[PDB]
Amino acid sequence: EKVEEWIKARGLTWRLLIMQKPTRTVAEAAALLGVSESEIVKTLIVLDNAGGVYAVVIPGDKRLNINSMKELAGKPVRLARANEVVELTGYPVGGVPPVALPPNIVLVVDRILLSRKKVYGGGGRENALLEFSPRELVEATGAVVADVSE
Repeated sequence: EKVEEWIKARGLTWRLLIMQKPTRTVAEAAALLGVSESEIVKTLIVLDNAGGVYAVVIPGDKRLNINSMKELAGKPVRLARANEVVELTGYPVGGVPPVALPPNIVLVVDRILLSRKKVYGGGGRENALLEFSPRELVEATGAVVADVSE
């Protein structure tokens, strides 16, 4: 609901696609949509050691470059554990969206995604994928573009 309401409020053309059964891996999501893993993006929650929380969107075929986030944050960082992801965002582990998150969370988008017109991220539920444009996401949120994947 929150993700759909967010899209409508910004007047964007993004859509929620529904998987009959939730996917368990990035490979499965890419295959079912007929795209590549790099087009299935994950919203990773990252925590610094002073209460800071970040949502970092990266290609599905990469992993977070921790050192890069430490440099961006300017403080020691780590990945939020699964229970922390749910607690701090209000969304399920496999459905964390890149928008409509609590306002304290800082959004970071990996620049390798910017040339892609369409990607599929967390839709707010384990079985929903958000079809969106990385550039539109950045423009709408003021997100920080960085090199945070490896």
